[PDB]
Amino acid sequence: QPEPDMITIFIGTWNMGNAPPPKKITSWFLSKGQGKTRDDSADYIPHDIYVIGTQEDPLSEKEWLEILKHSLQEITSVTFKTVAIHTLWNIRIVVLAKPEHENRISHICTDNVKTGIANTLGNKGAVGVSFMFNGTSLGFVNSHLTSGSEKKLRRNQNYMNILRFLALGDKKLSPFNITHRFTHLFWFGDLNYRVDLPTWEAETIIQKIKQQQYADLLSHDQLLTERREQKVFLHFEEEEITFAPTYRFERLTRDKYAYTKQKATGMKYNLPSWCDRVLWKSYPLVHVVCQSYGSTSDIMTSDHSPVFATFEAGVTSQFVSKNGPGTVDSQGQIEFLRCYATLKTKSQTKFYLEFHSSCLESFVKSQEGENEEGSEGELVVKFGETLPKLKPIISDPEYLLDQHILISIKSSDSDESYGEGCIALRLEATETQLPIYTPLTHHGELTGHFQGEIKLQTSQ
Ligand SMILES: C[C@H]1CN(S(C)(=O)=O)CC[C@H]1N
Repeated sequence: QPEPDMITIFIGTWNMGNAPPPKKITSWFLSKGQGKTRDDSADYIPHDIYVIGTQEDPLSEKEWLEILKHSLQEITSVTFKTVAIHTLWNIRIVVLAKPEHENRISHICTDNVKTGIANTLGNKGAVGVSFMFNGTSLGFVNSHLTSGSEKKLRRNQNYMNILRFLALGDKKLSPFNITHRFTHLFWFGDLNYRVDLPTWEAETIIQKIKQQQYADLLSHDQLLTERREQKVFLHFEEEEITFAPTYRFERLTRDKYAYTKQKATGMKYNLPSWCDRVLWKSYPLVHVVCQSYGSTSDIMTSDHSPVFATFEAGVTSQFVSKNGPGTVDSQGQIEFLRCYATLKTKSQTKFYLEFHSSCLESFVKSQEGENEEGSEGELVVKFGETLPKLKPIISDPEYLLDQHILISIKSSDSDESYGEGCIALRLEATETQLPIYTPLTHHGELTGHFQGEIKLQTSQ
């Protein structure tokens, strides 16, 4: 039985509105309804992994697990294995996988983050799951962010708290937050970003939705506009939205948006909005293709419609050679030429680099770089030709070209990371000087750049 080089992953997000689901929810898992939907000819083909995010979930874990497994069994005739389930208040994540994957999946981690302080601590936050699938690290975040049209800044703050404090993936990757720890990171939930149009335009918005004319609505979607101004979800992707706003519906129909202010809403309008979203971030030059992104039309127990997204994701095998793992392979090396970091920091301390990768036996610390002034104020940290020669555990190009090097630039004074980025070894050539580049971030915000040249030697 050969190891896969591709798997398909189903991501679902549903705010259930504290109501039990209807007896049939198979349309969700089949990516049927509005938007980018899945071909009928694929209906019996199981996804490799199903990741289900719920918000305002009134069910026990046991109750929801039985509905999800019986749903997938009716679709596929496959009895899925429970990889992980984690609940914070009414925010839940379930990960199910095909039984054939049980011994491909390891290093399962779960965590949660509670967002806000006092007033604002008690029901919003995030749950997450990570694991290895063969040689590929996968992370999944289900977040329920702050509600209300006038709280997009709060949502952006909730995002930064979640990516700073959610403890998933390889704890040895100590300078790196969840936005650098995974081959593929999927972040989804009731993110609660709204279509920011005047309240007096509610009926105009509804008109536009009935005409399936989303263009003038999406131009005011707070997640797209905040992303465009680099306020949130920097270096994440989202598929184009071609489905109607998923909030706020009258229950038991999809014929009516319930937008008017009510005691029950705290006297807030809920203009139709794309609250319910799926985004991802994969390492540079790894295959990831969105194959569906849409909403169901036939699940109406909640004031939200379920959202589905499906992805092709590149995966690698658990590589064994005669040499590594458990030693180096003298035939492999990674060299760096003409390298420099450009940092936004106003501070003047010395900096060194750390290189982290599962292709190394352990992380490597460089010598301090030489600080110079950029022509536009910037701090430029020059490494020239001084960076170490990295010794990968396996030299086979079929392994080494699929790997990545995480970089942290750390202060010599404090040993705190000022920026994190990632470099793909999927080079156009080996034994050849090639440009490399990554942006650097810290707490998910842009803090600088790293650029230079790489020279990769493999056993070929
Ligand atoms: C960075 C993405 C998404 N953005 S966006 C919606 O402005 O943030 C446009 C260009 C794309 N490469």
